[PDB]
Amino acid sequence: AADESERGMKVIESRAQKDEEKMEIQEIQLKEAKHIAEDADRKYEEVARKLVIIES
Amino acid sequence: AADESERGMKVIESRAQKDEEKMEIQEIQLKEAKHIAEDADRKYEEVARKLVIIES
Amino acid sequence: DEDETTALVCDNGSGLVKAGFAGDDAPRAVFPSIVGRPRHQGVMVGMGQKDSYVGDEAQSKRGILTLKYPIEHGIITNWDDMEKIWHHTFYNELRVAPEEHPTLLTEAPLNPKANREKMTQIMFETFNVPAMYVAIQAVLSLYASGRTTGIVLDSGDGVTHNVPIYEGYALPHAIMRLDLAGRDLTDYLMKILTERGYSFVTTAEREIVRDIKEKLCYVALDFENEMATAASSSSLEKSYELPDGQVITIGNERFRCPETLFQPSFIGMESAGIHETTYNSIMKCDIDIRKDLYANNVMSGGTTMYPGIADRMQKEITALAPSTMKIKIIAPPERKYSVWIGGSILASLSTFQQMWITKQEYDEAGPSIVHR
Amino acid sequence: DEDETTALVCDNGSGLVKAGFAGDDAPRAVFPSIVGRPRHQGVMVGMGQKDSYVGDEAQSKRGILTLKYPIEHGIITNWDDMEKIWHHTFYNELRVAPEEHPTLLTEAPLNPKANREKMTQIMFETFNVPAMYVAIQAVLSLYASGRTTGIVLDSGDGVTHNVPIYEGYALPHAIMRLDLAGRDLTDYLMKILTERGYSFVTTAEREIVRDIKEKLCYVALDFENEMATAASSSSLEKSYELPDGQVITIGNERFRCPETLFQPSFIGMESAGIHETTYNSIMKCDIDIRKDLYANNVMSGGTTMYPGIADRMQKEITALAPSTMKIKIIAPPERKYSVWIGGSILASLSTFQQMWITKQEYDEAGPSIVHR
Amino acid sequence: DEDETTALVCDNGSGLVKAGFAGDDAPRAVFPSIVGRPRHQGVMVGMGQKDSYVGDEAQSKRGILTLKYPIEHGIITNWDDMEKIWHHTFYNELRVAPEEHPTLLTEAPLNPKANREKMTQIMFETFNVPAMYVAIQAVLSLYASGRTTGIVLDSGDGVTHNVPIYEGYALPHAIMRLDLAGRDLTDYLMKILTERGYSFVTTAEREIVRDIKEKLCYVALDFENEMATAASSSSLEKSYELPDGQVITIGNERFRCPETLFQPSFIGMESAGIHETTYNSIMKCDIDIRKDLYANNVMSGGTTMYPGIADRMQKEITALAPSTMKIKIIAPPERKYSVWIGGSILASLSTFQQMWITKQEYDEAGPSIVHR
Repeated sequence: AADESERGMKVIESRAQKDEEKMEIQEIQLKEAKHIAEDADRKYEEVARKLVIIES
Repeated sequence: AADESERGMKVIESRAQKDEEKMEIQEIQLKEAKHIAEDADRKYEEVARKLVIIES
Repeated sequence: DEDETTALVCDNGSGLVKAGFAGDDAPRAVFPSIVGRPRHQGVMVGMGQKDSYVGDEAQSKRGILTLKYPIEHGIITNWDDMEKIWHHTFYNELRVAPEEHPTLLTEAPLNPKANREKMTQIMFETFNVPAMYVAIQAVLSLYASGRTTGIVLDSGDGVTHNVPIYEGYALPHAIMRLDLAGRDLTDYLMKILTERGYSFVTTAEREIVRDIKEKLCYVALDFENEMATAASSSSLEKSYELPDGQVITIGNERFRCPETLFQPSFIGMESAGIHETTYNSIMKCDIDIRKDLYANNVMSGGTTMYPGIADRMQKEITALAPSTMKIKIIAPPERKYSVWIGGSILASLSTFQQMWITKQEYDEAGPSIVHR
Repeated sequence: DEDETTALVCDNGSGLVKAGFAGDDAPRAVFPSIVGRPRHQGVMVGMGQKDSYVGDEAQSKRGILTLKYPIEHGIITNWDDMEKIWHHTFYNELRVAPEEHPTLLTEAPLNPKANREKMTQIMFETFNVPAMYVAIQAVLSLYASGRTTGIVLDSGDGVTHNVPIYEGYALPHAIMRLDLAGRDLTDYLMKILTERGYSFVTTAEREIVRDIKEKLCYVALDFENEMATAASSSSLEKSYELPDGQVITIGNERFRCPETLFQPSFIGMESAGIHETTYNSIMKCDIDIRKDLYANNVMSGGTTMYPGIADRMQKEITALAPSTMKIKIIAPPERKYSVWIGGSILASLSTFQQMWITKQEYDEAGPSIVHR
Repeated sequence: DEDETTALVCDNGSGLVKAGFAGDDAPRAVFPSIVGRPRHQGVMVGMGQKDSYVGDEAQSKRGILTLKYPIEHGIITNWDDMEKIWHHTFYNELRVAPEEHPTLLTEAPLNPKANREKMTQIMFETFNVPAMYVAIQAVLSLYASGRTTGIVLDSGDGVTHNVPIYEGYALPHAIMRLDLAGRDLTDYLMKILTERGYSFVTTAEREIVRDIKEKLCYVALDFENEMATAASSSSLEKSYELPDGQVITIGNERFRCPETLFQPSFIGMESAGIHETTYNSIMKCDIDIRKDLYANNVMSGGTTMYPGIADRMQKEITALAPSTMKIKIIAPPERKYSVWIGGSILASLSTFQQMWITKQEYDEAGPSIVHR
């Protein structure tokens, strides 16, 4: 019973590492994607306000 | 040795589930964040082109 | 409606006042926190002799007046001149009569007990407001970001603060104050820009260095290999056109200015910087609450608006915090009004009615009543 | 079913309450035996003013409350605060109304006559339970291991005991109490771990030393040449990852902590240790019953769960007992709930119905009735 | 004379080193326990490039160096920087060559075995002293007050301790350490004095708050009706003249600072205070020795010098101790050097010669020899 439970432990620990790495790479790609979404959505409100003032 | 390795198995399987869920919720939040970043990056390339013509 | 419409929210700052009605999404009134006193006798065409000037008329006419700032570093230092800014806010800016409006005011982090009692004395006894309430600024900022536990890095015009808050109670012994903010930051840009070979000679040159700081300044992550980048000279440069043609270029200094917030040594300050201070606040708090504070670094204040401030802070504290920890730097877009918006929410709220200090409480308990 | 379903079993401890329904295999409710009283006036968001807190809400909110333990060393010391823990158990934890449930309670080994009468007074007169019964703890532990004669080494959070039982009657004059248990043991680990060059500084560092003790601590047999082993430095070491990354390593101290149970001298205790005390209990009993007690050393309690406790005890008493004797140390896996399980069995039993003290017995005989 | 003259006594503290010759009545050398490392390359006029600075030259030149404290809370934390402070002590401060002087050193209450062996390794192997000896600090303080059994409340710059000693052996399991001392106390005064409406802005303002604490601070007995007294405003106030004219007044806060030692809650500390801790040490000791400890509360350390500390402690423990007991709080005048003086006495003593660890003992037994 012990040897079968050690083997299963090893396999689920390896899957848990393999997925924990995937989360961290997405979680980081996203602080990036959200930050470029926000740097983009500021530049505009300055350019669109700049548009409405130079149209006026 | 068997009871400690069963307990550790249970705890790492529980962490593996808990993190697999976190990845899926970030991975989905991101198709959303990247898509809003792109719906954003088209309309101020349009509004800034509209700006440069009404500034000219 | 009696007071649903009627609650006022006045956030008193070192540089700006933010004011308006509880309910609104943003301040109806924003203006400098100055009180000008004319250096000479005379008049403007069509007006009478004016003893005093406040806000923008004091800024615009600064050449003939002696300008004074009532709030030094977030604390009210001159009460004669503050009652003047309040008067202006109610009567001219919001054009309301105060004696029928409940007024939510804000104070600073370790505001002396005696001050909270004094502005209550002036609110009730010289403005005769029905009821009032003083909220702590970081606490309204947090709450406006939905939560109740977190640590706010708050940074405006004269002060920076770190106020760790747990289930609403700001933690007195863990609060840190750093007297370097947006005011200090405009004057440093000034010098690195004259030092770029320029001259901000007339007052129309002075004022706009501040508009350069706001529009073009950045907080780079890896400020190290950003200077290095500056040198290879990429299309990193940025030219601004002055009141006239005089196109001034700012490439590099653009980020050397907010690197002052992480390195106070850029300005002859020996104090620690923003990120270390976030952290030190945190290793001054209870142990069990430190995972909470780390996942809830809420930013508020005009000077925390520099783009990429959050990414630099993100990486600044990850790399100081134990790896077992989750770091999370929340920086909302409306952050230059977080404080105010948190007050608008709170004061328009359904449950806040029972915390308003009324003239009944006051006339019966003395200023002590609101002091808590 | 009337009461087959309906019997409650509440085991009151120095650290934990274990509670649930007779019939179940394990306690439905397990929680700290604290009652917190707020040090300041104020509220949590959305709740009202609370006068008191019990169990985990008292632990979680410990920074604003004064925590108090009603049971000192297994004996109820504060009856106002105990009625509070019972109230919480029935109404919030098990969510039952007590006035229709028979309640089996437990008491400690030489529990003063007057207490057994007082908790009966409170069970029947303030909770209005239909019927109740007080079992002695070691006696339920034994019985849950099937037998009726044996000696229980019982060890939990504030007390250790040896209760020799013969055909069900616990032997008053042979019972030994040693006031050093799991609570004492967590605080000693604490010091040998700070002494390993560490700091359990915030409250999130304090609490988890106890989770280190539970997960990684051992009772080595031949604790002598285990220290010797430590030195050659084998892969005996064990690193635990803290709330954050901060991987702490514990090699050796891992077993220096339960060696405290055999050597009280590790902690400035002059009393004898667990194994000697097992033995002394035994040479205080009748002669003809000593072979029985020796082949039936039943262990129960959270602190007897340290792996290899049984092997060390096995060899500890073989080598003190006359060689003509059979030694036998029974340590079941569910032992942190033996006491409770013994109560669940007994109270769900077919023959126990005729020992329940009913309100009829009480209203007619006074607290004396159940006291026996 | 060989060594009658020749024995050195070095007391290593968290804030100060006290040093001199066994025989003298007071330390020949007292100086900060810092090691400064220059932040920039350059020189003073007439000197060469200096890699390091120690004691007062590190304090005086602090603006261009990074200051570091080798002893954190009484324990040596950096051994590179400590060997630097020792070097300075022998060669510059006492101007002796160490290789012909026996050296009595002191260590802290539960100083890790390994440290006592390490400073022995450095004393004998890098300084080549003839012989040395490490005394425990509370133990030298007691002995300098004539006696051998008592309990010392020892309080300096980074730690407070209670060390119950019986016929010379300090009692390991009854010792209590409270990490709040004179350093913590100067920083709290700082805030209650800026909070009185002041500014300790330049470094010449910072340093002198500590000289205010030493000269004007008090420990009032009945700290309750001393605040009450403050309010009626008696001639309790006290103005100090700064480096310049700037006469600062301190009336009240004067005693609010040492009330921190009885109430750690003044500074966000949740630990118990000095008097309770004296007591708890005492109800952790053997029963038969508790009358002795109570009649012999010896005080030592810079922070126990606040006038009226002894009267407050006198009444603090009388009212916690059983009335059958005799309380007695000994606080001598030289107490800021008790530790040192106890070493001077002991090491100049006629009978101590046979406990000196000699290089013969060391070269033959390893660091283990002195470790005891």
